[PDB]
Amino acid sequence: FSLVISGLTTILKNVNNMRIFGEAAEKNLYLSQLIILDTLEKCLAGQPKDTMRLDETMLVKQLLPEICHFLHTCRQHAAELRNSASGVLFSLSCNNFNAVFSRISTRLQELTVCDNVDVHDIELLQYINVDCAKLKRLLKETAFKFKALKKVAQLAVINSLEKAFWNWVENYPDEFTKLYQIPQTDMAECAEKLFDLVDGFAESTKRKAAVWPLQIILLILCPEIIQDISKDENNMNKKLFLDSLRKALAGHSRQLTESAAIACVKLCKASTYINWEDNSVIFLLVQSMVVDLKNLLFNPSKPFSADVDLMIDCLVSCFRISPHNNQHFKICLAQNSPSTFHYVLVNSLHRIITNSALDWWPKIDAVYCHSVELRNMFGETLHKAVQTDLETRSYKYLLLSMVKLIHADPKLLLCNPRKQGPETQGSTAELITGLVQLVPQSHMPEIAQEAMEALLVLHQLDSIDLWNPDAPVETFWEISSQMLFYICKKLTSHQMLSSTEILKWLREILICRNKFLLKNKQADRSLLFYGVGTPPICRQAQTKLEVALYMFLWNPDTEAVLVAMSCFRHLCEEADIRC
Repeated sequence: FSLVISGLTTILKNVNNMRIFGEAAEKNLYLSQLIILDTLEKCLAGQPKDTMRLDETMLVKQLLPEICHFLHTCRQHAAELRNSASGVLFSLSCNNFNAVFSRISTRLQELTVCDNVDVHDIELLQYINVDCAKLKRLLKETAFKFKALKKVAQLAVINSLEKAFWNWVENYPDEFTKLYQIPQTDMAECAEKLFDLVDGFAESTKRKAAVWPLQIILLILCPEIIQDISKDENNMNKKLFLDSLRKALAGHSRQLTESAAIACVKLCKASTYINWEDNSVIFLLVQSMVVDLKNLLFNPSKPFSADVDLMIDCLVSCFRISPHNNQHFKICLAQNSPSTFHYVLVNSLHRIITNSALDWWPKIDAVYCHSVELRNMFGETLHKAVQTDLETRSYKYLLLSMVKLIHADPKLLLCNPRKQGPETQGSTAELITGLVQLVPQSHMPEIAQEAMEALLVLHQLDSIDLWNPDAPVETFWEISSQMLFYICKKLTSHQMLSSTEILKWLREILICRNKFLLKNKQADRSLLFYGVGTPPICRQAQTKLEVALYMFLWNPDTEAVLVAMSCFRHLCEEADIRC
């Protein structure tokens, strides 16, 4: 506990207090500090809250210049260090929240009386873990210090508060619904005071646009007030603010419309976070501007505003609230739709499959109705990089996105019932063949690695069974033989600049093939008639396998010999299993 924290803090301070005059020294320190921060964050997460590390106030004060040794001034390794420090501070807030809040309050009080920048050490609430009572207390402090503060300080507090509320929603997606279930008078009063303070800063279009993202959130924080606005003099400012948005959202300037669209997307995200069963007219309020948002973002002729993130967020929110209303997705599944539309749709589907709370949020289902078209688009892509510059870069990124999608879920594209005869060459087999051809491609290595790991992911027996409902074993063996042919010809061609990784993944593929063969043999002894007795394709595939393996022992590298010997052991294992 305390001793480990002290040692880690001393090590981190020594690392931060360095020189790194040379070139490789900075790169080495970038990894060293990242590893140290990861270890510290893991240690803090493991340490129970019952430790009560209030005695670590000195350690927290040291970490203020140590954990924020690079985020104090806040001027790629910097991004990784920032992420590590954010995680560390989030872990700290679980136990030493009081010291962090005291430091934040002291910094705010000092900066109010105090000109380049002073939000540093005062915007620490940005990465601080939030709680309902903690959020209410911070709102009270903001109410008590907003007026007698600089405009820059007020804007910094607003920016910290918006994503602090986002953090509270994400970490605690139960108190947010609790507020709309059981009202809290203190939170409502704090939200009203914050709204009044924000309405104090409504200088011009820029200031109003900046306030709108917070103003919408604060309005959401008051359910009863929002309900009453539709039907008082005290509510005149909120009705005026909403009206403004509607029009700025009605396209009648550009900056105001963009800010209003961002605020309405945040509204949609909050409504998704809001109770689906208990709409409380929040869903209706969102739907009042969902049509305008659809006409803004999802109009092909109308250019977007940045665009990808907002489009994905809006699509995810629309799917969450209305899974059946898949008209926008259907519009994105159009040839005339831009490649950006396809990229946004792919990202939306991935994040549906990726991390998401198991709330009223719909699952990956109800998206298989468009699986045929989904594979139609990536077939239309046909890997134009191997089959002006901006289009090629967009296509390559879109290829990487679909590969990551397949990583997340194979079942999205595996719905291929047409694979009966010659149509199999335009089916699951075509998908696997196209995925394989990416590996030898030297134009882009990251896509090769991603598609390679995707082939590994689809090669497990669970993904194997989702290929041919009639005779999965025969089609599996045939396609595996085809890809083994291609890989062996590529390897014997001796143009594999990354031959080490290729050999490793080939070992994995062989291991999975032998595991599936053992599973089939235990299921059915007799495969036997498809490569064990043109000659059988499996025999030729094994011949290519052993030829390439014999080539590997001759490779002038060093780690490849071990790979080839492990592959020899696995070939012996599969030969034993087949008998």
